[PDB]
Amino acid sequence: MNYRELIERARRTTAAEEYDISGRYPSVIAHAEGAWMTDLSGNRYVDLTGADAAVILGYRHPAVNEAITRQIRDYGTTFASTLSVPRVELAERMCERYECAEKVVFHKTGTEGTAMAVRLARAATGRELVLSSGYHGWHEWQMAGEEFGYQQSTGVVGFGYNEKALAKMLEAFGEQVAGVIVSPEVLYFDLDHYRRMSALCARYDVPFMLDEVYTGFRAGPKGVHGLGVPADVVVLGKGLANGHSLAAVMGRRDIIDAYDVSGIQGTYTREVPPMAAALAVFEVLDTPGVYEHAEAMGRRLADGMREILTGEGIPNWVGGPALMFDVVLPNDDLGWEIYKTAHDFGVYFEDSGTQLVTAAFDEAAVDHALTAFRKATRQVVADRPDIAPTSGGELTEERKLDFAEEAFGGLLRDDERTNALIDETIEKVVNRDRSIKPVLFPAQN
Amino acid sequence: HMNYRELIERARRTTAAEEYDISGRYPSVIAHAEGAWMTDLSGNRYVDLTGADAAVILGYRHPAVNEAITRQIRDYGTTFASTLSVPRVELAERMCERYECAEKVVFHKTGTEGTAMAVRLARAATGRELVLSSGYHGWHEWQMAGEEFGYQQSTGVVGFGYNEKALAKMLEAFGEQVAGVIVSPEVLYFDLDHYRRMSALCARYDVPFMLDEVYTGFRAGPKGVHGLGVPADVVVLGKGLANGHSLAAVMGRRDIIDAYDVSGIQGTYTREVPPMAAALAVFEVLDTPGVYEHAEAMGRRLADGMREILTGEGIPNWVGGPALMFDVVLPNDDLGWEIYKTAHDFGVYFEDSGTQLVTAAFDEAAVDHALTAFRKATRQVVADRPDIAPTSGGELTEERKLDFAEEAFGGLLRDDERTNALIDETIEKVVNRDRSIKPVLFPAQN
Ligand SMILES: *Cc1c(COP(=O)(O)O)cnc(C)c1O
Ligand SMILES: *Cc1c(COP(=O)(O)O)cnc(C)c1O
Repeated sequence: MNYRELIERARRTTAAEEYDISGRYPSVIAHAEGAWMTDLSGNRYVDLTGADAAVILGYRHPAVNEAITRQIRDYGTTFASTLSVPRVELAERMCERYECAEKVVFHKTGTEGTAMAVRLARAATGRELVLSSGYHGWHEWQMAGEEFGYQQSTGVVGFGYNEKALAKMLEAFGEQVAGVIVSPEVLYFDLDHYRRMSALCARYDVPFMLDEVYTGFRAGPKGVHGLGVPADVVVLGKGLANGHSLAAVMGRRDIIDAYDVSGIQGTYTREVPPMAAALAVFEVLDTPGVYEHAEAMGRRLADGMREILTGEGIPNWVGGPALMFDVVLPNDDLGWEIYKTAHDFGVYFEDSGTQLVTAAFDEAAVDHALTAFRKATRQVVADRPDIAPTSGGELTEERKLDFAEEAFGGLLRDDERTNALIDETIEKVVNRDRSIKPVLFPAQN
Repeated sequence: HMNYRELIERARRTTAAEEYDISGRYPSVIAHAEGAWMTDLSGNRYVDLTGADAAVILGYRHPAVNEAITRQIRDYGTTFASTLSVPRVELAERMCERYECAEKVVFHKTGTEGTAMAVRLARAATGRELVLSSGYHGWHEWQMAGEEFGYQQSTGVVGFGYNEKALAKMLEAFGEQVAGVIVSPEVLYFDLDHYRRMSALCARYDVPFMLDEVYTGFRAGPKGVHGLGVPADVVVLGKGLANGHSLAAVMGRRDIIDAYDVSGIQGTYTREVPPMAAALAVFEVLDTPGVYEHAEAMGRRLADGMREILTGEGIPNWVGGPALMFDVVLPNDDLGWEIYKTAHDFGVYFEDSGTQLVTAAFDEAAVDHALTAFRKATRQVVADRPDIAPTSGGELTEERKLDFAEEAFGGLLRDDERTNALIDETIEKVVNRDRSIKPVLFPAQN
């Protein structure tokens, strides 16, 4: 089949039009290896999406593939017992590897992983409320928590990465807070921002939980936590089994040991092959030079993209960790147009602007993507001058602050609107009808 | 590592939930398995009658499934930058052809996420708030609370305990607010006509009827309860779907599935291709003539043998249900568990909740090995535990059967004052509530 034939069959039977077809490049991948993907007609592309961050080492990494296929073929996949030898070896490796990890439990998705983290924190502390910043998954309570404010029906207060807000919330009602769960954003904030968050939480005896489902292997080889941010729980997911479905919740012994009373479970949590894969992933990441080489390829790409944009006079900001750097542009139309055009030149750029190199990249792969980016940017600017300021200026502070709010719900201003939101939210929590709680297990009533 | 005591100690230190992972399970850990048989860390062999807690339908390391999934992983890849793939479309095409309610189908990793998707899609498609529920749907709080009769305003879920009188009165009183009805079929106490009547009541109120077949999908029949002729607007599948590999599916009416975009559902691993290749192979095996019927013959052989063993010892019992998911109901909730713990000594993993699960890989030798173990174990427990092992013959009491239904799956089967008060009280609670207080919904409805 070709692209058109497959999408018409897909529209009839499985595809969500925007999520699966129109929001994505007009190709469907047939096979992929290392940094390179091949579509249904044999066209080749360098992937800069990391399979939407699922992949960290590269496609069909042979050590991961060997580990998973050996488990599937020589032992089995999902057994009548929930414990397995690879589960215990993986748990031991992760507990040795991570300062916060005293025990670790597993699941299939990051959405379920962060749900487990919140469920365990509530079960361990017996407290109702959770303070949240960042995407944690597609459940309603997670999505609503990305917006600043309190939802009494879920017991979640979004605080928009705002440290003034977090401090005032903990002072006003910290005794009701089971946990603070934060997806680290490290373009607009530095590590000290999260160190201060963690310290604030400890001051109030409130578990601090890092949702590293995205950052776990791209902020560094041991995530933001490993760069020196203390935490009581860390959730991992994207990259953990290099594309195979696995997530992990690791943290303080008493929080993890709330598993029984919490009622968490799941048929496939015990699934063994992806645990063998993750063990292989850790071994690769801890091989001398491998992660450093990956970051060097990310820097080569970021530096090249920054200079192409600046050379076109396009106001831009390219920054963040080498394996998850953001390309911030003056408006939300220019990037998508450039990235759509670059698909014609053999690259899958990440259309949201966070580019994701993998460990399989070499200089040739990076330079192929840079050549495509230069030609695509040139074509878009020549064809659509209105799309792009080309005067050589810098991004306005207004654009940078607006982008933070739009992109991840970050409330970075100290203005009248933001402070009014803080006041409104604290008053709504403190003044609420305490007889009305979310449904919790175990009950807190 | 090497033996059971070593592994559980290492697990307690780093990963194990004490009850769920260790003390609530038999004292062995499986190292490898094939067909109907499992081998533990010390090389002891066991016939599995738990179906890997229902994850497995064909048997361990089934060759066609192994080949399909290994080929995808090794020769193509696992999770691509595109969410569409050739195996995804071929699997969806097969499922749409295979099932009457399937006009489109979308995938996820777990049945818990699958049923959450079904409710999310029904709400997004109808723009309505409330969901009526019966049965286990997963481990989220709204799912677990919905197993109890009653209404939780913070989740928008009303549990109705499989009760048709309750369902009809709820739809009459506030059905215009009901986005969907989601029911996990219980087919020991109820027949198919019970669920046909549910589905018919829902259709009269333009309320989507959704079968949660994460458990029943391949064990009530090769096409589940739905395929036995129970109309539905959505069916959720999961256990068995990829013969142990993690995959779930939500299939159903075009307009409900096409609410995906506005619903906000997503997930990194929904697109994962190897388990879809495995599911394609599972359907091919299940649809191979003779395979499912042989599985049902083995289930009947086991069920008949267990019934004869219990009756031969004078133990009142009820053995019934579909051949691939039959229940062994006893006069108390301790006897079965003690027998099954003892039978582990004799090389069988019985399902400790009493619902025994053969797989397509069973032969007469595997069944009869389980039966001999069950006979030895029953005789030993009868001899040692007269406190829980009555041998005077007879049948289970009606009170025991009614109590068991309520405790096992929240079924309100009694037509008494207490039950009808609960129905009226719950309906009054819904109808008279403060309508300004809604759960968090996406898309927003207030
Ligand atoms: C991707 C993501 C999740 C959700 O993980 P899924 O496997 O897609 O359900 C949760 N948190 C963060 C920070 C993520 O990036
Ligand atoms: C097991 C089960 C679920 C949940 O499936 P998981 O994959 O374990 O999350 C949902 N509904 C029913 C009827 C089930 O038996």
